[PDB]
Amino acid sequence: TKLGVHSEAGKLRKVMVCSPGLAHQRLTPSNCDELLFDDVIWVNQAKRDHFDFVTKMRERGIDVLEMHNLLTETIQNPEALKWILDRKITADSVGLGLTSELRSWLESLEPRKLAEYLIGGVAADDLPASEGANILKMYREYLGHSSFLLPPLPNTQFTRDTTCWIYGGVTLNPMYWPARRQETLLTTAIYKFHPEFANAEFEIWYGDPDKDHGSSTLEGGDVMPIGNGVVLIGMGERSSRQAIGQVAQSLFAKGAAERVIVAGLPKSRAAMHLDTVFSFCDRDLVTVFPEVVKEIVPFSLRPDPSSPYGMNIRREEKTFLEVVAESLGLKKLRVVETGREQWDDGNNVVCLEPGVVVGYDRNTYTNTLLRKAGVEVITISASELGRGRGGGHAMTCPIVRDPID
Amino acid sequence: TKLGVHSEAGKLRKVMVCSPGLAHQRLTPSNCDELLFDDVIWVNQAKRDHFDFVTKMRERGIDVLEMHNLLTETIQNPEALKWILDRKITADSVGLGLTSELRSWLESLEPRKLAEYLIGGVAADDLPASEGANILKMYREYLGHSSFLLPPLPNTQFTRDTTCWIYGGVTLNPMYWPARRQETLLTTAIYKFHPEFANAEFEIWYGDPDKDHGSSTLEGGDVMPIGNGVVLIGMGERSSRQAIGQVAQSLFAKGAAERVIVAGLPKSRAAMHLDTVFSFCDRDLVTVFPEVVKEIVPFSLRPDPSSPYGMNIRREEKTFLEVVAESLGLKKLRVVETGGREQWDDGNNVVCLEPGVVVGYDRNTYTNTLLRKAGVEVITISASELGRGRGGGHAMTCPIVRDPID
Amino acid sequence: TKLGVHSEAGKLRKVMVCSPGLAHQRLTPSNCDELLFDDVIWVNQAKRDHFDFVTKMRERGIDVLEMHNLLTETIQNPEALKWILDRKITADSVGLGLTSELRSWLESLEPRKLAEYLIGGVAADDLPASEGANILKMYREYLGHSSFLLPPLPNTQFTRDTTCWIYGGVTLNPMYWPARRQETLLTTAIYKFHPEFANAEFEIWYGDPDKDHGSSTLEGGDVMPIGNGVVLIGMGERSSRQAIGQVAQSLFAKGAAERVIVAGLPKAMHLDTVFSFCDRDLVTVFPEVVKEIVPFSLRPDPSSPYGMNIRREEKTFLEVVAESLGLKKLRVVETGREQWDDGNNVVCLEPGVVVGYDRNTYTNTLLRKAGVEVITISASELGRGRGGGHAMTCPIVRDPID
Amino acid sequence: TKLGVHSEAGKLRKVMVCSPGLAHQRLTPSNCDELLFDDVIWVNQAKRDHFDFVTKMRERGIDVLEMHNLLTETIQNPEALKWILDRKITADSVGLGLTSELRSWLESLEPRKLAEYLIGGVAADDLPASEGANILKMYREYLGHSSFLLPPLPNTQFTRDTTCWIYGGVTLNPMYWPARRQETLLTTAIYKFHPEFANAEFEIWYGDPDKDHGSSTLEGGDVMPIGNGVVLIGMGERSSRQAIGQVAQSLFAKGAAERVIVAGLPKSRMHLDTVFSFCDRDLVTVFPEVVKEIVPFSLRPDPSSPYGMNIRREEKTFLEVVAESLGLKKLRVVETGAAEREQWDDGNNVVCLEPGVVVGYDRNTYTNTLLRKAGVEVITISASELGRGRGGGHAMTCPIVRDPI
Ligand SMILES: NC(=[NH2+])NCCC[C@H](N)C(=O)O
Ligand SMILES: NC(=[NH2+])NCCC[C@H](N)C(=O)O
Ligand SMILES: NC(=[NH2+])NCCC[C@H](N)C(=O)O
Ligand SMILES: NC(=[NH2+])NCCC[C@H](N)C(=O)O
Repeated sequence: TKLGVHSEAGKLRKVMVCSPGLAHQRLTPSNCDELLFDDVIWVNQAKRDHFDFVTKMRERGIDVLEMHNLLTETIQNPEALKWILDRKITADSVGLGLTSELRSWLESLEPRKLAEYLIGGVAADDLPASEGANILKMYREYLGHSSFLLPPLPNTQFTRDTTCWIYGGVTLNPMYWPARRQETLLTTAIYKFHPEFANAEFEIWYGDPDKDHGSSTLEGGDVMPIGNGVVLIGMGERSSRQAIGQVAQSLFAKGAAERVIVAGLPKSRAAMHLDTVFSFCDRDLVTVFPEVVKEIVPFSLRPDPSSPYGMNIRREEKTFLEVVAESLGLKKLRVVETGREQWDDGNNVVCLEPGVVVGYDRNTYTNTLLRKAGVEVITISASELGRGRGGGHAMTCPIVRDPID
Repeated sequence: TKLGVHSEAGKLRKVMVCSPGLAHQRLTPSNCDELLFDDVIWVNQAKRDHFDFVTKMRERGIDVLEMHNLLTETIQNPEALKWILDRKITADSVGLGLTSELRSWLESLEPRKLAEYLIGGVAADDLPASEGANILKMYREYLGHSSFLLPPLPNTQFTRDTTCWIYGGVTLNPMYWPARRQETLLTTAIYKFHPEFANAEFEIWYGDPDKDHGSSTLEGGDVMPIGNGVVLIGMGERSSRQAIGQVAQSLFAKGAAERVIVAGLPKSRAAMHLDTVFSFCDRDLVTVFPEVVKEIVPFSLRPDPSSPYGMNIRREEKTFLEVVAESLGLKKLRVVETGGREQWDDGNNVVCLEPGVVVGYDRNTYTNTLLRKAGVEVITISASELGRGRGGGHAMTCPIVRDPID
Repeated sequence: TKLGVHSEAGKLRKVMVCSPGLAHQRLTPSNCDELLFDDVIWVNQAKRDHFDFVTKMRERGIDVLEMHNLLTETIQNPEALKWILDRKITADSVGLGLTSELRSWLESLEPRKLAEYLIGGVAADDLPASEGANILKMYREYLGHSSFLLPPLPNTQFTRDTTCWIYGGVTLNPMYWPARRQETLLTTAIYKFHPEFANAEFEIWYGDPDKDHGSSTLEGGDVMPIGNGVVLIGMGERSSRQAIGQVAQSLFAKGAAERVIVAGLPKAMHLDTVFSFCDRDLVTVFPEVVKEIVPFSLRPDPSSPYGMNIRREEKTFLEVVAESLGLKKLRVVETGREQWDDGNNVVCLEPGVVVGYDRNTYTNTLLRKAGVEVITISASELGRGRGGGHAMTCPIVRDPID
Repeated sequence: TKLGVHSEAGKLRKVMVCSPGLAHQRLTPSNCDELLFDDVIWVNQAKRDHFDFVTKMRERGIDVLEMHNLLTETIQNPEALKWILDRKITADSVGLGLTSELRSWLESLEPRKLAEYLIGGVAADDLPASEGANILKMYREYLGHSSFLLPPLPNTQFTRDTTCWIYGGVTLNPMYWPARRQETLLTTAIYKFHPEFANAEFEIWYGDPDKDHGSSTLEGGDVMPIGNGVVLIGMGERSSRQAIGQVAQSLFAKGAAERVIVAGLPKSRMHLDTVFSFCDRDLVTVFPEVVKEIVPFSLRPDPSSPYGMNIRREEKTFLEVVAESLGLKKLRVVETGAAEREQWDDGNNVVCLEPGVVVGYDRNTYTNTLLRKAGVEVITISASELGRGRGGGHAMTCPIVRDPI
């Protein structure tokens, strides 16, 4: 089947996940926050928890693609490896006194360790001896500077955000935190050169790891192509209006979407994606974080030949849940709120098929409700995986998912 | 003479400054820390204090250029205004639905006002009424998002960092904090089009608003062309090795410097430039914040004709105050310690007008009484407002022409 | 002419203030924050400004009492000194290894100096060489531990908070931040022994520095005896409900008040920071916060086992206040034009006369239009402590109106 | 019955623990920060984990006492109950309007449950409908005010800290953070009225929940009666010199210790047992960066002193000082946190069960691996949930009876 994602709840054919790796081995107490993690994690156990997760879907007939294995196969291709380093290793990222050797040693590496380093990041102490690399070791100890030639990209674990598919099209997103900004290059190389993508039919709606985006930032966790030619997009936090306006315009220009419902998320330095406060568990069933979903102001954005920028905004008077409801042809949306006994946040489950969802073991209360609501809930352990502030939805990137209606 | 800064102590002939303005009237308790200010300031009083500063430099023969002025004149040439708006207003900065509204509006303003808007930023309601401004206005009144089309840039007040002159040439600095990165486009426009620059002779050693630069960040406050063919550059905080390398590489190619003393500064996300902890007051005098300077690891970048990159970095094994001293044929630097004997003192960051004549803040009476006992004449300005901005005289000046010392 | 405050706009006849001093001299980029200052200030300048604030007041016939002076006089009476030192210098505060040398050292000083220290705190370096003092220094030099035997109390500058007068009585307030709790004792001593107070006739409605009040915290800037046997008290930020309820109870039981309008505050800031009187029916306000104030009326009631009734007022805070004073409506000047400005916290010297800061030109001019003579002082240093005229004044005698 | 802890390494015969509970059910993402937790924890899971820890210690002969159980039994004695309530329910803690109600309500509950409320906190909501309680509900409803009459004390989980045995006696700690301060009254009530203590013999070196203490703070995690009349106490973070000085004196006056070794802790934002732990007779785990910065000071008795003590600064690294005081040439050391490591790891805070047997967290594989090579048996437990409270086995245990070596 032609690549493409046509809803949030239909049968999921092909997903991309990224297992914890070397990046997380590089987490430290004094750097985890800047690396967007609540704390260091026990990496080995996290690989086990992630694999079990891979397994629970790769036993449901879903073809789960792992990012390391894809990069790996992708760089085995000489051309493809030339394309990434040419843009990754440079005078402005690595240093003119190191670019040569860093690239040399990396090009020396077996494909699979190379790919491990493109995601995990490279430390001065990982290159062969040179005076260029020894002073770094020195800057870092002596002064407390970073020694990373290439940085650790632990959030690649969150494939939901680096790129997202919108009905047979994908966006290569300009990440908000600089800490996750280098991710797009890699995933972009994959779609560019990997056999699973290269001779495949599909559009690149918006994005370009080569271009500098400034204030336009978009992250997949804020994107949901729900099925009517309608697309939901959260705004004001990770995704900016500059960004949504250009994606919307593209999608309208190719007829990919008929309407985009912008979800205005009240501001907060506490950055949260749409999928963190609102998820789909089935045709007419969603879990939500009430406190945050009742504050959201929806604006419908539709194409407009009678407008210079070819579109028309309009603010929706009812509530987000009300708006999404009609936009799907519903009398209403069944609802499970995530905030008896302890606090719980069971938002961010991912649908595998309508009626089947994968979430975290620890949200027993939100999960029993989901079940009393006819949803089969498969749980995976959030002990380590969840320390990165994301769940099932955040750990998946749908590439092929069937429509619903 | 030619445009060019050849020391830190030599006779100041031409300085650029930027007066507090609209950008500052935009300060609020909730935005001031991201805008790099300690608190809101009384702008009319700031303006007075800044002009007192200008005046005290003007009555000494120094030619004091003020950024708003320069921007305004520059704006008069349609070409300069085209080049700037062409770059400041994109769907990636302002948004597909407000680009035409904004630029057209800005073009309707008289030069000096539009100048004030480019520096001070543009909010939604600053614009004539329209759907665009309104949808923009709601995002803020319902969701609390920023209405700023153009962002205010209050740190333009610190002329020192945005760009800097190293001997006979300038650098267009790619700022550390997002909140200052848009400053560079504005000054570059002046050096390009304004008459005092457009024809003058100087070299542009490093920089370009039109490029990404990525991990390369450089800031004037961390650059000192102390003279004798050397340049001191603080590293680790606002300025990165990725940038310095290129700077040192360019200065050597064109024989503008013979060596660069890279000052390795202890880390602290709490920012902090080299001129805030170390400062020349006189040819052999310097103020210093002990607690950070005696943690500086010195290094020397010298051009090496036989290296793929063309230069060697030897770590010095003497203290920074020793590596500096010796690089000016100096036995030893004389020092005045800052950061407190009666109360705390933050006397670094003064600025030399001529060997033996500095300008600093009135409040640092200790440091000042010592600079004076060490034979310096210290002129003072008020810190009450200009200082809630985290900067001193040095921070508020950008020498364009300062004489050789020797 | 008895002691008491019977309004916020009435003719001020006697006030306590405290100039900046040794405490502020101890400010640093590293402690200022925890000492409740936005930064290190220029002290001598600060002292000149405060002195201007004082002279500007005295020129109006107001009896302005300086805390350092009150204290200095107070400790000239041996019993007073002892009373204070016994409480202040213990093994739990100073350390058993230094209570003797610190005390005998302090008692050797000229009163004035002694007081400067009680208010400014005392460092290990200030002491006469001793081994006790040396390890103290050692803890500082080698590990960054505080070398203060007695901590600096720069917030004494804000006399408004540590104690407050309500219709013929005062409260010794259990302070909220550990950084200001040591203030209460100093002032209690003054009220206890100083001749201006010792023989004066007045009630102590609430408080005791010798008692640990646990969750009961109460700060001056949240209290306002507006008149009509009514009393305003902001709650939820620096003043807790546990403190407020026992304060009301005492007032009602001694007949010193008819009603207590609790001002429920959202989410630190005292009441006089987002609301304050400028004239008989005129106030300054910070819209964003005052519009959210939930008011609760607290009155006497034989029905209740704790003998008090609470009703949540349906109308806004501005109205309830209005009505409580017989006014149909209060005239309001908002503080959120050329720039942002916070001009709340002025202090009235009488009806129509107010002292505030030079910087708040926009609010000062609107106040002038409302017919108020606005005397201004410099905020450049004094305001870095986060407090205006109202915060730096503790009315002792102030007439009512009507 | 001779209670007393005369070592860190010797045979653990009696410890007190405190299982996670109601207190932890009240953790929220907006309140965990100030409750000293890294995040909310899966309480039911955490309970099974604690039980595993508890069972593992019992299966080895150690007498393990559950703080809730002790409280419960203590509560049944009317006197004890009243000794607690009189002190815990006052106009200053609960407010005049609700003191009577709260007390009657509590006094009407089953002991076990009343103990759970005493440790877990009470919410206005938990009281039977009443005008008083509804007012408190509205301060929370309309102003966002805390509605706790009594506060949850989830850190009771860390019995290490609220009290601590030092040879033949114990200290009733005046806690550092106000969030843990109300823990002391409860354990003191236990030690004062519960049959397992009221009759046993032991001294009370220092402490009193009735007193205020001011700047005298002191916590169990900083205290170590290592043996030889020697006691180690970390200074500067949770425990202050004004407290340490009073304790040393009390032990010196009663002849329970010869010397107190104050371990100068570098300035703040952690307890001593968090960067230094005994695993055997001559073996300790160490967190290099902080341990190499500790400045030891020897505090010995002294008649010549008006206050009876004299303290001297030592130039020997902390590790030597402890070695020397234990009569050892030097301590075997295992560094946590430059070997051949795979990731960050923090295996400090293990607790010994007896010489050569320790209980640590399963996640710290590298450290437990070096500990095993040093000849220590390392029983592990899950930190998935327990550890989000910032503490290990040493922190979750309060040795009551531990023989010396
Ligand atoms: N779609 C999501 N909810 N993603 C969660 C991503 C979490 C990751 N640590 C980040 O900061 O990006
Ligand atoms: N060279 C200097 N000292 N510059 C100081 C600039 C201060 C300004 N508020 C900033 O954070 O950028
Ligand atoms: N009534 C007042 N506004 N008092 C202000 C006191 C300011 C002082 N820094 C404090 O934080 O307590
Ligand atoms: N002895 C210890 N290591 N205790 C650790 C205590 C952890 C607890 N969350 C607190 O901050 O109090």
